[PDB]
Amino acid sequence: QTPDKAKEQHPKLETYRCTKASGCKKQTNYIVADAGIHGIRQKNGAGCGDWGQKPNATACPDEASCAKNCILSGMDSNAYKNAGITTSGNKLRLQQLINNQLVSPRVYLLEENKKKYEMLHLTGTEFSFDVEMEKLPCGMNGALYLSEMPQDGGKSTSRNSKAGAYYGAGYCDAQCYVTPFINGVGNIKGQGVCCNELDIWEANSRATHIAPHPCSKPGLYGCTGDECGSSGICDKAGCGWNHNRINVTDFYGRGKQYKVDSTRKFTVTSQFVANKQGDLIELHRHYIQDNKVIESAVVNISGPPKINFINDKYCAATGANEYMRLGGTKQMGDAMSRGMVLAMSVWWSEGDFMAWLDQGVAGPCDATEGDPKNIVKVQPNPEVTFSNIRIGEIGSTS
Ligand SMILES: OC[C@H]1O[C@@H](O[C@H]2[C@H](O)[C@@H](O)[C@H](O)O[C@@H]2CO)[C@H](O)[C@@H](O)[C@@H]1O
Ligand SMILES: *[C@@H]1O[C@H](CO)[C@@H](O)[C@H](O)[C@H]1NC(C)=O
Ligand SMILES: *[C@@H]1O[C@H](CO)[C@@H](O)[C@H](O)[C@H]1NC(C)=O
Repeated sequence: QTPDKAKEQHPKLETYRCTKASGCKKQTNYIVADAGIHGIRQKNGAGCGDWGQKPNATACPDEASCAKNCILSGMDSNAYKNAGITTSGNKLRLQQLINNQLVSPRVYLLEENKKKYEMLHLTGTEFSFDVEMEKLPCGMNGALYLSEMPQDGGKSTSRNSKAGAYYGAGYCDAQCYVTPFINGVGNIKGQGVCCNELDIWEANSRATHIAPHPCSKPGLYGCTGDECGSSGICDKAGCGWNHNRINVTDFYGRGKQYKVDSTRKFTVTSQFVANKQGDLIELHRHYIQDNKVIESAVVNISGPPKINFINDKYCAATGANEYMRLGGTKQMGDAMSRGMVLAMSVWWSEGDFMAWLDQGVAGPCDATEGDPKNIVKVQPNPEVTFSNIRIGEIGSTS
């Protein structure tokens, strides 16, 4: 689409870069809402297409027409606030609903210049954030992850691409979903928009999940046919790590009966260990609550190695077949070494209620409380605050 001339007032967010020798140095970054949230419409107010489909065929018979006919409106602070996005110092607050409307924001981290995404190279490094999960019940998903999105939002791929990173263009992930816009241009062919993805944090106050999702194609790839499916180019399922699934049900949850208490602030530290060749080999996780390091628990089911971290042996032993098939941990680390975009979001699912995250073996939720209709009964304003993002040498961010 083509941005209008309305001012874009991206919320500011302080973040830190750290080393064992110098500590953590504060940096200014900006938050940008996804392109879709800005509002992309034709001149008669109609939209340019819905999630899961190609762009409206009348406004977008081709790319140039699509770019001319679909306008993206800039977002002032108010627009951000009404989209459920606000920031304060080093904190980012994401609200699922504002004035009774479903806003469910998805935002990306921008470099201080606002023209490009801050590309994070995590292989061999450490990443820490503080999170407030009390207001996220069964069925909710407060996510902090990385996607190998184009740094300029896809601008360089075409003369018709104008939104750029400045307006949140270029989203992609390992589900290869068909979105109306791809790389800032009309997705005339209806391709699935794929890319390597690292889910560092997918949670609610009842269950937490970690999951690297490798893809055999670097950067953003427009898949066609079977390239988009289960046996295609991206690992949809991922190699997951959820304490409940490896039978350690008292590790995380609401209250005093859990090692990490989801009703109170805590720190999440992730360490991406590389071997001598600089390849990713292991994903480690530990938490900090009440000034105490809480280490992850070792697998408590038979099958997988007795370790408290992700690795190819573990992944293969837990049935992540696509993960292994697409290159496993090393393939994931290559995408991380090339550089990826930090995405943060809040959402729910009318379709499966996030059962894969917090029901049966994944957690303590029944089969219906996670329904969005029930979610609002348990908690009228689901929300999540991610803050104090620190990236740097292993051993120096928390
Ligand atoms: O279901 C749409 C929903 O997706 C969220 O991104 C997912 C990504 O699709 C998936 O591949 C990965 O495994 O987890 C992330 C984070 O949950 C996105 O964050 C939402 O805004 C979006 O509504
Ligand atoms: C596509 O946009 C045109 C307006 O140019 C409108 O007539 C039509 O309803 C839109 N299609 C859909 C499927 O919304
Ligand atoms: C889960 O662990 C408990 C021991 O803490 C044990 O009683 C039970 O059999 C284990 N179940 C599985 C799925 O292995």
